[PDB]
Amino acid sequence: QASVSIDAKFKAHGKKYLGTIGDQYTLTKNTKNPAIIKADFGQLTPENSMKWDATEPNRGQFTFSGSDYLVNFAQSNGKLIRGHTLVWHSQLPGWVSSITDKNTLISVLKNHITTVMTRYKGKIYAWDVLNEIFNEDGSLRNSVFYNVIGEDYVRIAFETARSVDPNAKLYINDYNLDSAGYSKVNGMVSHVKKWLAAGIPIDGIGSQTHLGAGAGSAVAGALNALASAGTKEIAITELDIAGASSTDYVNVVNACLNQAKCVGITVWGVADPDSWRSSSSPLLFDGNYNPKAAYNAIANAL
Ligand SMILES: O[C@@H]1[C@@H](O)[C@H](O[C@@H]2CO[C@@H](O[C@@H]3CO[C@@H](O)[C@H](O)[C@H]3O)[C@H](O)[C@H]2O)OC[C@H]1O
Repeated sequence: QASVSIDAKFKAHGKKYLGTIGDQYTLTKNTKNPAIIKADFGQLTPENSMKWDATEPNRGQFTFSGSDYLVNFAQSNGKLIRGHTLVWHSQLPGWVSSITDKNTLISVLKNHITTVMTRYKGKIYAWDVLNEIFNEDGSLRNSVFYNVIGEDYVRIAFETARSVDPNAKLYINDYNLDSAGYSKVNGMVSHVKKWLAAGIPIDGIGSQTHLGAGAGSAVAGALNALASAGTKEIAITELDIAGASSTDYVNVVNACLNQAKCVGITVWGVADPDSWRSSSSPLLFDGNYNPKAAYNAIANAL
């Protein structure tokens, strides 16, 4: 645990949180990891336990052991929770992707959303209802949901989420929304504008922000461009930067800090060894679970 909590300093600027991720393994693999989460971060996103493959492995048969643990740990330690993720083409069981009947897929989609959200009703700050539904050019990704149901799946997912838990902020999450003018950014903005005008309950846009070295400075503009979609809020949901330079990290923190709609930042992991991009040392804590330079840089910028 770093003596200075970046979550605390971020919150002092009016932001809701500066969080990270977790699940049973990383929360128990050693003493430093859970200790860092409790001391320096104010929000948690389950790294894998709430995804479709881990929650409904067989049609109508749910497995909530992992998700229960993450939710319980967060709730037991005053950490906000971002549910992740309800509808996604990746980490999706074969039984779902093989469905070809529209009404059958809609029923399945609604039952999944309903069961997962009802189990944690009122405990979730934000749900990534839809994840990565756009192609790089801004068009809609041809996942089984898009192919079988069509564009109406967007409305169905959000409306169902809204009715099941009206207390949760409903998000559409995606990666590569990292610089203004990028095709995917333009596609995210125009579609959301349309969906909001049609009455679809989309509360926020989540920008994963998985960056390469030097890409930090373009994030501010990307967030400004996303703010034009018209959602109530936006958030950096899965931050990690190859090389973890202070310049990059401070640039990203300031990007959110200086944009009114940005409610928080979630770093995709605590320490480098546990990163899904470990070879690039993209996180705030090192192999010894000690604060890296970027962590201190972030603290001193706040
Ligand atoms: O068997 C499981 C592994 O296959 C799985 O690997 C994870 C893959 O997802 C990563 O989280 C995503 C990163 O990219 C984004 O676009 C998604 O929205 C995130 O959810 C995660 O970090 C990897 O660990 O997880 C481990 C096993 O459960």
